[PDB]
Amino acid sequence: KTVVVTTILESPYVMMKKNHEMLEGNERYEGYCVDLAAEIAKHCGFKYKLTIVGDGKYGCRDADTKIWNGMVGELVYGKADIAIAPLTITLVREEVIDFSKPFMSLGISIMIKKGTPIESAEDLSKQTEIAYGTLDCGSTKEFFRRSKIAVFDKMWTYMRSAEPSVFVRTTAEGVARVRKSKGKYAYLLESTMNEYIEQRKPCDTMKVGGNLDSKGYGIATPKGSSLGNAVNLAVLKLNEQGLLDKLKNKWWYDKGEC
Amino acid sequence: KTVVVTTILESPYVMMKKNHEMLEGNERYEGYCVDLAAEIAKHCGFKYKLTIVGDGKYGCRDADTKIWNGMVGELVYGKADIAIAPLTITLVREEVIDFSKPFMSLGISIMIKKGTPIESAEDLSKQTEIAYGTLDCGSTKEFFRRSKIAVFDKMWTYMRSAEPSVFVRTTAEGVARVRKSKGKYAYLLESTMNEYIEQRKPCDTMKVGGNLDSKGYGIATPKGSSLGNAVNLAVLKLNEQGLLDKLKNKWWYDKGEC
Ligand SMILES: C=C(C)[C@H]1CN[C@H](C(=O)O)[C@H]1CC(=O)O
Ligand SMILES: C=C(C)[C@H]1CN[C@H](C(=O)O)[C@H]1CC(=O)O
Ligand SMILES: [Zn+2]
Ligand SMILES: [Zn+2]
Ligand SMILES: [Zn+2]
Ligand SMILES: [Zn+2]
Repeated sequence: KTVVVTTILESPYVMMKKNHEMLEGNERYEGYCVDLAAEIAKHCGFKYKLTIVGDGKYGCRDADTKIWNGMVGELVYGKADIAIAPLTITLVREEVIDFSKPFMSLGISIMIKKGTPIESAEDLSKQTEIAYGTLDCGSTKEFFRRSKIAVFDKMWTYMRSAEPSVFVRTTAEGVARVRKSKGKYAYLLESTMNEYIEQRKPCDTMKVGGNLDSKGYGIATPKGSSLGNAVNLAVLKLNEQGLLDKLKNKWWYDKGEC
Repeated sequence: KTVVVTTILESPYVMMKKNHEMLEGNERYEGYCVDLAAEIAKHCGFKYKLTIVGDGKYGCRDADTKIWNGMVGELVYGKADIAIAPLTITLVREEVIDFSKPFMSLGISIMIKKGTPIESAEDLSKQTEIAYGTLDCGSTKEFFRRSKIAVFDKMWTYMRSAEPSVFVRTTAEGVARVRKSKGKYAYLLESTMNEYIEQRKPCDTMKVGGNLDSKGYGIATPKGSSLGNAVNLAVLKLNEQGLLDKLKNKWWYDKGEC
């Protein structure tokens, strides 16, 4: 049985190869998660097909219908066998899908245009001149909506009611708004993407302050799927043999532009 | 049924309170893991007894008999229900017991006596006037034995053969040895422990370099135990509410002596 893998286009995790239109199947793609997928499959002994998630989303649960969208949904509704992506391990997801132990550590972080007078979340919350927001339908937004810590709740209260919207649809959309906003927009996003963008031309953004929380990405499978045990052991083996650090270097730093 | 918890005396995870001899049961102890346990029991709704592991070990498998010792053994052989301790999630353990998602991140790091001329593992591996070692029967020693990375493999050869032994039975033993070696012993240990000790009188040690690897501590239960699911969901909730972060501030930095 060819394992159906859901994933999403997000640099440097999964990206289209330059000559993708001349290539077929799995060969169309490259990146951290493409390399990780090849290694998981070889170590667990399965054949697989990478498929980009149809709605371009990670997965949130619609309040009204309570239907799950994105990669989480593809797993919940039986459309995919496994998701290999920068999918954040969270409580509400773990209630509907299974995760491996994390293959990468991260935290929510602040991205500014260089020179923006902000050094922390506390700084953002006590001022109004510089706008700030997060991605829609992700763990970052849910972290702010749920948090009971004063600084973060105060930030949430601001963001939910800010007009125009401070929320963006895609990482690229948030980074353009930082760049294009002359220092008047700050972007809350995971440290891993922040670090990657900081190493890319035009070299005008930077991560400031410490991370706001601490969590991980995991490989997800449908609840009670039998693939989960093998996949979990593989991730731990690969971490032990240093493959995950090798890959992070390859995709983030070995070719940093800054 | 009262849940039996195996743990181990290791600062600042589990320590006897100054007035323990006046106190009874779970009240004799305090620390990060003591607070963590009360939180897990509360959210999973259970009553528990904290018991210090008889042999004072975390857990490794005897090569001849294949028998597991320490906290891992207590779980495997049916003597405890759960382990709450700085127990490293590793491949070999995950084969015989279950772990929650990590409640704390860490890496292998180098502890030196302030002033020692060492900046990295490379630096250790390329000289021999400074001795260095690790704890017996833990995940750090196994890391160096199993490591196919040139530098880490190189150190392993030196360490296994060295005489006298560069290995230690306890964290305290390693730390003392550093402190009295007048700079000619460096100790390889987990970053969490390193950081804690750095903030304690007589403030003569420091962590140097970045971490050699990235891993996590997890709460362990016997394979296929029912407690596993709730405990896991409980670790994610606590992390999400910032409690794990509050606890680490409480126990590492809030009362630092340096
Ligand atoms: C890039 C997308 C929106 C994903 C990536 N990890 C989080 C997800 O697993 O929800 C999202 C990041 C964001 O929430 O800051
Ligand atoms: C302090 C003890 C021996 C433990 C704690 N974590 C690892 C354990 O879970 O194996 C060990 C540290 C390391 O081996 O340096
Ligand atoms: Zn294209
Ligand atoms: Zn391999
Ligand atoms: Zn006593
Ligand atoms: Zn609580």
